Amino acid sequence: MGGDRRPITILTSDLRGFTSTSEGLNPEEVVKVLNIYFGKMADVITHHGGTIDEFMGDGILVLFGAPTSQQDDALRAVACGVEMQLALREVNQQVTGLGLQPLEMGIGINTGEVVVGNIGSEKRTKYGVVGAQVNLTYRIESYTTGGQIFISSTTLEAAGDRVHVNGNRTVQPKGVKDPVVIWDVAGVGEPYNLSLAVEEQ
Amino acid sequence: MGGDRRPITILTSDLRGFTSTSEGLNPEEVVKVLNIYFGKMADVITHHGGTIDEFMGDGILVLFGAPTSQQDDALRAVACGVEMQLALREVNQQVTGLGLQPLEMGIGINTGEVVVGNIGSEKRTKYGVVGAQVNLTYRIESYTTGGQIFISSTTLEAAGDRVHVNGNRTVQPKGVKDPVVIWDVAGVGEPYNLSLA
Repeated sequence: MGGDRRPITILTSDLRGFTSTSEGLNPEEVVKVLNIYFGKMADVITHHGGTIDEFMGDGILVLFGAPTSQQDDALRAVACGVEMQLALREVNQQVTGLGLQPLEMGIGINTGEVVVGNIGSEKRTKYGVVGAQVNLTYRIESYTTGGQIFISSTTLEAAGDRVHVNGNRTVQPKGVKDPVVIWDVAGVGEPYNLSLAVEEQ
Repeated sequence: MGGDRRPITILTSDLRGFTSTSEGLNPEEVVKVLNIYFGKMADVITHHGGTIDEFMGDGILVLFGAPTSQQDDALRAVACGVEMQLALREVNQQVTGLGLQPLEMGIGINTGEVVVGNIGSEKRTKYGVVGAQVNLTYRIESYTTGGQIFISSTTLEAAGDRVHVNGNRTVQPKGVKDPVVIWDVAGVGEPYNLSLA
């Protein structure tokens, strides 16, 4: 980029304890499960116009607002989060019939000012993101258990009331100045109508 | 489509306090500083046969043992760490020559079995390393302050006597049940003869 500081919405996912239990698997099985997961997530991210910034062991870092931004960056991110979780049921049917146990995934989303641009060397430049707001997203993701999406207050305000919420948690990770409230996502309303649990008729 | 489980030495570095300091810089300055630092670190790493796995907003993952191994990767990893700290003095001449605060860097090194393989998308897939022992090296490094290299004892045992150590510390990082002993590296002996203070 050469360097810009701007509001974006950052999403990060991780596979709640797959690090640990992968130690039991043959190396081809670890790689296969991970490719099935990554391939499937990459489909949902792309459908929602996110930028896969990086694949990090069993984690994914995604940007909405960089290289290009829109008015609904935060909405698209939340909708992407919910559909990522729902796409995991599918990957879990496959992983499960490979004879392996299902994956569980946690997701954190934060919206804020970050530095974006091309970071790296000669033979290896990387489109990168730097700042406190990046780290806070990882930290938010950390409170999550399997199947959950936690989002900060700035992502909820930025996304709007089409984001449906079960409730909040107030946290303060190591070296954070004041507590942050994070929001437990249930689903997104019109025009997405994506839900983690079905509204029972 | 798959890969291999094998013992490798993994090195990770971090620009201590930089995320926080970057929040005061102009964005052209943040990118330039990263690029000066990565440019030179990549030089040092390449000179030592390290494989650069990833670059992060203030960070490097390096591997000694993937996709090519040999038995004293571990000493060469520690030597590389020592040269990285020393090379930071040149990046700082340029960084401070722009009137900008000097970087400090911490580094963690660990030796263990990981899974390595080709991983990610159906399209632009990178070379990846997975396992607890990757995460351990990031834990090890989180205890570092500017100018300091911390190594696991498996790394010190693989590398041997030519790693000179300032002293020991035993930590219990969360998640992992047993405490790891970590070593404060002062320098390395023949043939590198590189020292940190």
